Amino acid sequence: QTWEEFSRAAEKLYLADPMKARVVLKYRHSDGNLCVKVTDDLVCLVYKTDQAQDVKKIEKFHSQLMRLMVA
Amino acid sequence: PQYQTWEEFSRAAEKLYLADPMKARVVLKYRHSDGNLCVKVTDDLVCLVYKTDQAQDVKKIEKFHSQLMRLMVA
Amino acid sequence: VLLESEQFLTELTRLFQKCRTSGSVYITLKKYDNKCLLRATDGKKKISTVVSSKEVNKFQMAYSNLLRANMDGLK
Amino acid sequence: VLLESEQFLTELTRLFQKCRTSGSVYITLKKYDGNKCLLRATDGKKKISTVVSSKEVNKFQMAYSNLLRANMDGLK
RNA sequence: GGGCCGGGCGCGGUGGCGCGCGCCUGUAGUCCCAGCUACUCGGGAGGCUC
Repeated sequence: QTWEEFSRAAEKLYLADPMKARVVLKYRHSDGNLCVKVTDDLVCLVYKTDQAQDVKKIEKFHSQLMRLMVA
Repeated sequence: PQYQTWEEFSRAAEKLYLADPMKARVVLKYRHSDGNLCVKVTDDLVCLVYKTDQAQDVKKIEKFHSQLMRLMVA
Repeated sequence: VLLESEQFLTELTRLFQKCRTSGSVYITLKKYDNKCLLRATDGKKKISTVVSSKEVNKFQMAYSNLLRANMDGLK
Repeated sequence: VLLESEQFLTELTRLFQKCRTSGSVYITLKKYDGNKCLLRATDGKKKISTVVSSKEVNKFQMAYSNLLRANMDGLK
């Protein structure tokens, strides 16, 4: 669904051109909410969460994307 | 005319001074016993007026003065 | 007749002090002719001075303090 | 500022600790060349970044992963 | 010797500049200090480029 779908689209952008896209990650402890975004300055794909169970997957999606950049 | 907000009157006044930095003059009248201030800027043909009794304004004015006093001296 | 910048500020402080009980202070500002003339009166007594670029600094802060502390009656 | 593998982690821990009351902690990841990736962190005032290569990704990711998980416990 | 080392909105500060707070958002590519004293003009150290 939303998250499972989202990642797909993102990993689609990373592959389309892994040299023009980047991935932001905004943690706002106070208001209490996380926010992942993968853009190519021609495609704003963003995902926000506030629930706690969502950190783990967001962090993994981050750690991974990094590995494809260093592979 | 008189104005209901310092915002308007400010530029209104500043602009007016600008269009003739020689005839224009600004006067201020404070009456402690009545608890009100009153700024007016004239051209001796045109006249702007601001009246207040809110302390929140004395600074806005002391500033305005300090502002006009800058143009007159540059 | 003009007063020295400093003196001006003292007479002015005094005008305000005399007009507290019941009276009014008038202060007017106009381009002198670069300088700018500054005058103030309570109706009868009249004080004036000229402030230049040479003196705007010491004067503005002083003048600024004078206006702020002496206009208290408001809401 | 560009730091060395370690340094970056300690500065980063701070960014979270220096924002627990307010503000947002940013982090952007990126494929870099002119194999390596560019890692940046900012609280809006202080900036910091590092360059992670395939040679250390395992060792770095070990600590980086604990760091993100521990400092981000504050959501719903 | 000259240009550049981030941009945006809101509030605050000062006559003004530097400046403070909040939020948003970039690059391969910023740090430090409070100062300037009528002034669209504070000071030091790095890096890039004509």
